[PDB]
Amino acid sequence: FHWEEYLKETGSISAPSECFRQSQIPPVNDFKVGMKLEARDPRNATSVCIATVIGITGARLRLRLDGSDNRNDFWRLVDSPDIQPVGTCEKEGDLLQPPLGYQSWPMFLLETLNGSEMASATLFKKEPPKPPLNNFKVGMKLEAIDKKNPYLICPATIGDVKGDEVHITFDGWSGAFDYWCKYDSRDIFPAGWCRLTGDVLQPPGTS
Repeated sequence: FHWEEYLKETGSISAPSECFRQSQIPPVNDFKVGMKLEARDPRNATSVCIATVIGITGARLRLRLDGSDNRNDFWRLVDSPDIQPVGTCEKEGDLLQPPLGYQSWPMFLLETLNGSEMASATLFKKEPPKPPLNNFKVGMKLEAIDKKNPYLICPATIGDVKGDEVHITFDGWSGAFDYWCKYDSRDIFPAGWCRLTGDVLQPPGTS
């Protein structure tokens, strides 16, 4: 896939990077499979749990909460506020929580981290600020995560704009998995993001 040729083919423009809540220069990802960190449970934002890096993909981490099975992994950018180095939870005066389905508690936390490599505090990058305005316009193209298959990023188009929300429509598909999101969502990126970060943009659908 090549954006320049695609934009020519579809007679469209890509949304300028200034529209997204993503750093102009993508954050580098130096995490390694197996590293330990702390992550807010995707089910409960008020709960922080010990997590392990299951995989690396572009500027993102495939994560799993220690103590749970491998069916609910989630993906987070290295500059996501949902992740932090081990010890942050306690430093902020809170207590680590068990993940859903978990099966003493203090000892588990000890054993699950013992001898493990903790992701360095420097690997967690600064969260990009929210753009002051929603400058997305109907017709602009971008790269968006398929929320039903998060490991995939696909070419999309802004189908509509209302207030602080934008309608993400996936090119080539029949709206099967399109979705609305805030303009400052961390799940959308400017054209060329996958190429810069070493990920792969899925080809558009065939319809």
